[PDB]
Amino acid sequence: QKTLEVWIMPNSPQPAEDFKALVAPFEKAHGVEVKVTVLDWGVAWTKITTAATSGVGPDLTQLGTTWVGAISAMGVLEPVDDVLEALGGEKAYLPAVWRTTRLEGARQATAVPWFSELRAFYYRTDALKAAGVNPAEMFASWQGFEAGLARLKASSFRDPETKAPLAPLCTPGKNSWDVLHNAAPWIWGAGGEIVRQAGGRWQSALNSPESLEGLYFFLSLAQKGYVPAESLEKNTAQIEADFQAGKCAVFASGPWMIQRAQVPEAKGGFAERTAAKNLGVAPYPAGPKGRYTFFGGSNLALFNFSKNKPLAKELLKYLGGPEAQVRYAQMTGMLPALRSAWSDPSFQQNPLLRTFIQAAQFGRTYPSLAGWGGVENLAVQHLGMAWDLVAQGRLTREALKDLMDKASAAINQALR
Amino acid sequence: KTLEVWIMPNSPQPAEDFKALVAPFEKAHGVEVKVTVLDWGVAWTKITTAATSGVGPDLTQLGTTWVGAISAMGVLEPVDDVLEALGGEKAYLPAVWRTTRLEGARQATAVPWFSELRAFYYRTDALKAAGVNPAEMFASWQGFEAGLARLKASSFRDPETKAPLAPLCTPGKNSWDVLHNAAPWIWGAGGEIVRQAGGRWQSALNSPESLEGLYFFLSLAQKGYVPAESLEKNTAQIEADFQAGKCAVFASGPWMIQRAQVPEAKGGFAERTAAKNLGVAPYPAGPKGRYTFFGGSNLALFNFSKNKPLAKELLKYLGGPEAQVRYAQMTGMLPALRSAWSDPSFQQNPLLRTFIQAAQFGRTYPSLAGWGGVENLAVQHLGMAWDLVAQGRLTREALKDLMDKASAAINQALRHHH
Ligand SMILES: OC[C@H]1O[C@@H](O[C@@H]2[C@@H](O)[C@H](O)[C@@H](CO)O[C@H]2O)[C@H](O)[C@@H](O)[C@@H]1O
Ligand SMILES: OC[C@H]1O[C@@H](O[C@@H]2[C@@H](O)[C@H](O)[C@@H](CO)O[C@H]2O)[C@H](O)[C@@H](O)[C@@H]1O
Ligand SMILES: [Cl-]
Ligand SMILES: [Cl-]
Ligand SMILES: [Cl-]
Ligand SMILES: [Cl-]
Repeated sequence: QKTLEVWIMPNSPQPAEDFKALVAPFEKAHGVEVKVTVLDWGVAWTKITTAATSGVGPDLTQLGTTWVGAISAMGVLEPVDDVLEALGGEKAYLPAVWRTTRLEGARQATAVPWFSELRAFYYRTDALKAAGVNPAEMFASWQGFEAGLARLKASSFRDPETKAPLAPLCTPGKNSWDVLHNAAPWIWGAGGEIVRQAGGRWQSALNSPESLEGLYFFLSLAQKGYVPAESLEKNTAQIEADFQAGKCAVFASGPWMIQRAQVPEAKGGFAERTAAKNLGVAPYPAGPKGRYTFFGGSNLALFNFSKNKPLAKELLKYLGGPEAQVRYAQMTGMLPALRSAWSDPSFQQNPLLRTFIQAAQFGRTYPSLAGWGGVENLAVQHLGMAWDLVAQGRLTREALKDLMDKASAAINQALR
Repeated sequence: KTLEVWIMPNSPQPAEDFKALVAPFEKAHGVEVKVTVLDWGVAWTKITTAATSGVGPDLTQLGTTWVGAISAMGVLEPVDDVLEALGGEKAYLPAVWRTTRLEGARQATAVPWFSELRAFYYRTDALKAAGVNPAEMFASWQGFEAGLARLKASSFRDPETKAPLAPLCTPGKNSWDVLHNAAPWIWGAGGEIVRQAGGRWQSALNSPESLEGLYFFLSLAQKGYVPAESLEKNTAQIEADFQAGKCAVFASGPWMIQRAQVPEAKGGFAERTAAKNLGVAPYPAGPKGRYTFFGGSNLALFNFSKNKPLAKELLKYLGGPEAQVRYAQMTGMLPALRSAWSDPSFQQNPLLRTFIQAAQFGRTYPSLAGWGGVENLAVQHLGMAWDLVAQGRLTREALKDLMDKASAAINQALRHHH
């Protein structure tokens, strides 16, 4: 009785049940049972690295694209060049999705692209209308973005449900990997980066002039009262919930919210809510050095201590392939990792998703480095402490620089 | 034909386990109970939005500390009939009974479902390698400090990680437990979260005794017993770090005993060294008393439900002996119904006996109208108090200043909504 075990993060409103629906046609063809376990994003790094060093865990795990090099360099993943060749090799993926299949500079791929995800701004159509904000100008530039938040702060608009005003902007300040992913575009927009390569060695560029200019611009949005104090102690899920509840006019997120907007509360969505009926999407605004957003998603890896590798490689080919690529993106509201799958009507004929599709031009990835998991832990801890400077009214350019100096020294040790 | 219930993640497979629990009720009455799972972090947001919007489930799980707050919004159906039918006041601990209502309210608006109290998990291997007598470490603040100090100085390394253990991990950010973990130290020094200054309830977090207890707790991080990284983490992540063998001691509820029995593939940690080297001990006595957090979750019926008689049948079922025993087995929680603690499955589990025989020290928050806003503000402000230690800025006067601001904020929340 052939059995496979898969670890996933919560990609859909009913994560286990949807994934069971996705693999149902593969279970039927092979007479295999695919058992699924769901790990919260917060604990996923801990549980996946523990499986890696202990030698016990699933056949397959979901991996964030930014983690693939890091888990690969622990030497615990199976080569999957065979699976990727069978899915159509380098040509079948965006160059950026292809780079997340391997540790940077490795002979062999160690992960199969599963779904893509990039970031854009959800806004309340009713709130921006009542505030006199033209979205096309609010989302064009840093100048316009600040100008829209300031109109939204001063607006008399109140939510038809809460009978309370809306925070112009909510973003997470603690615990989530997004504390890093929400800062990345502001950093890139000012011409900076998280890391840079000098003499073949990567190092922190979080304390570079350009990185500090973008981070400072982002944090100073909270300084001016556009992000409420309470938001800076919250994690991604809580900010999502506050947008859904109609407490926030604007927030950065992935294409999945479009799907949740169509599905009732009882099935893990917010179709009942005022926000679901007053939903707009806009790209990140251009910085001084132009337009960028975070491009990520999740791949699938096979642990090299798996006992079911030929069968697990069949599951990878199936999950990586057109039918399952379309189906899971429909269930999750993600984009397919397989580029050919973007032409399916559920993505092309989806108006809010169109913004996410167009935003792929300006999408940017972290290099796929060995220490990258420790970089995200240190960046999240130290960016958390940078939001604290605003909550304490201690935000200065020199206090940010000091903070990022400490982060950079730590990130330089982690990168080796 | 159908009922909708919102639950939090009470068991390793929340939806699937709850469906197995109600299967006998679905079959007896020819109805479908649809279940939705809300994370603890978002539960207050989603439940208050359903309340003020007037659309939502028939039944929702509520934390015991939320029942007054949701009740005061006027959206919950009276359930005196269901509680009478389950035995009346006599069938429940008087502390569980106080969580069925807003403080001083005519009617019950919630049905006790399951109880939860906090004790210390410890690594038996780690305290043995450190020369720590657990009965001494967990008896008093002095012994607690002296055990953490032997744990810091111990050369013991985890068989899996081959790295030391942090003597203590406690969550510093964005979970309700930032409050529930601080409360016993506050209580132990003779302080409290709130006090009534003649009718009007108010923050007592800035009282001399509350500041003494909180300072004792915070100063454990100051001395290096809590690693700085732990102070930016939430409950889920500290749980995960204990399971992964990174912490010698952590405060939590009885559910971890159950997770220690269940393999990784089903949402537990039975394969981990921590599961095989697991000890339990109550909170230590402070100068003024021995206390721990007593909470749990009740079930409420929204008054805008269209299926009230049927949903009252589900409450009688879930509140009654059969279901009370079964769901406590599935979750590793304790039954809310007093009579269910007797069941031999509960007096046969050594670690669970330590939680059970600790209940005498369980204490509850008063069941107040604005208690939801109090938890948000206490978590935010106590978060910022952990920050003072991580940034090396914790002094008597910096804590006082900080808790003065916490108290002002909490006083606004206790009189009106956020
Ligand atoms: O840094 C880890 C990975 O983060 C993923 O983004 C998820 C986001 O999709 C999700 O909504 C929140 C909820 O907490 O977790 C974030 O971490 C990215 O897709 C990956 O590229 C990245 O590797
Ligand atoms: O503060 C609101 C409610 O919190 C519940 O405790 C849960 C705990 O049981 C769970 O393991 C963690 C996961 O983060 O969240 C805590 O908040 C209490 O049991 C309730 O009494 C309380 O009302
Ligand atoms: Cl590129
Ligand atoms: Cl970068
Ligand atoms: Cl489940
Ligand atoms: Cl109290």
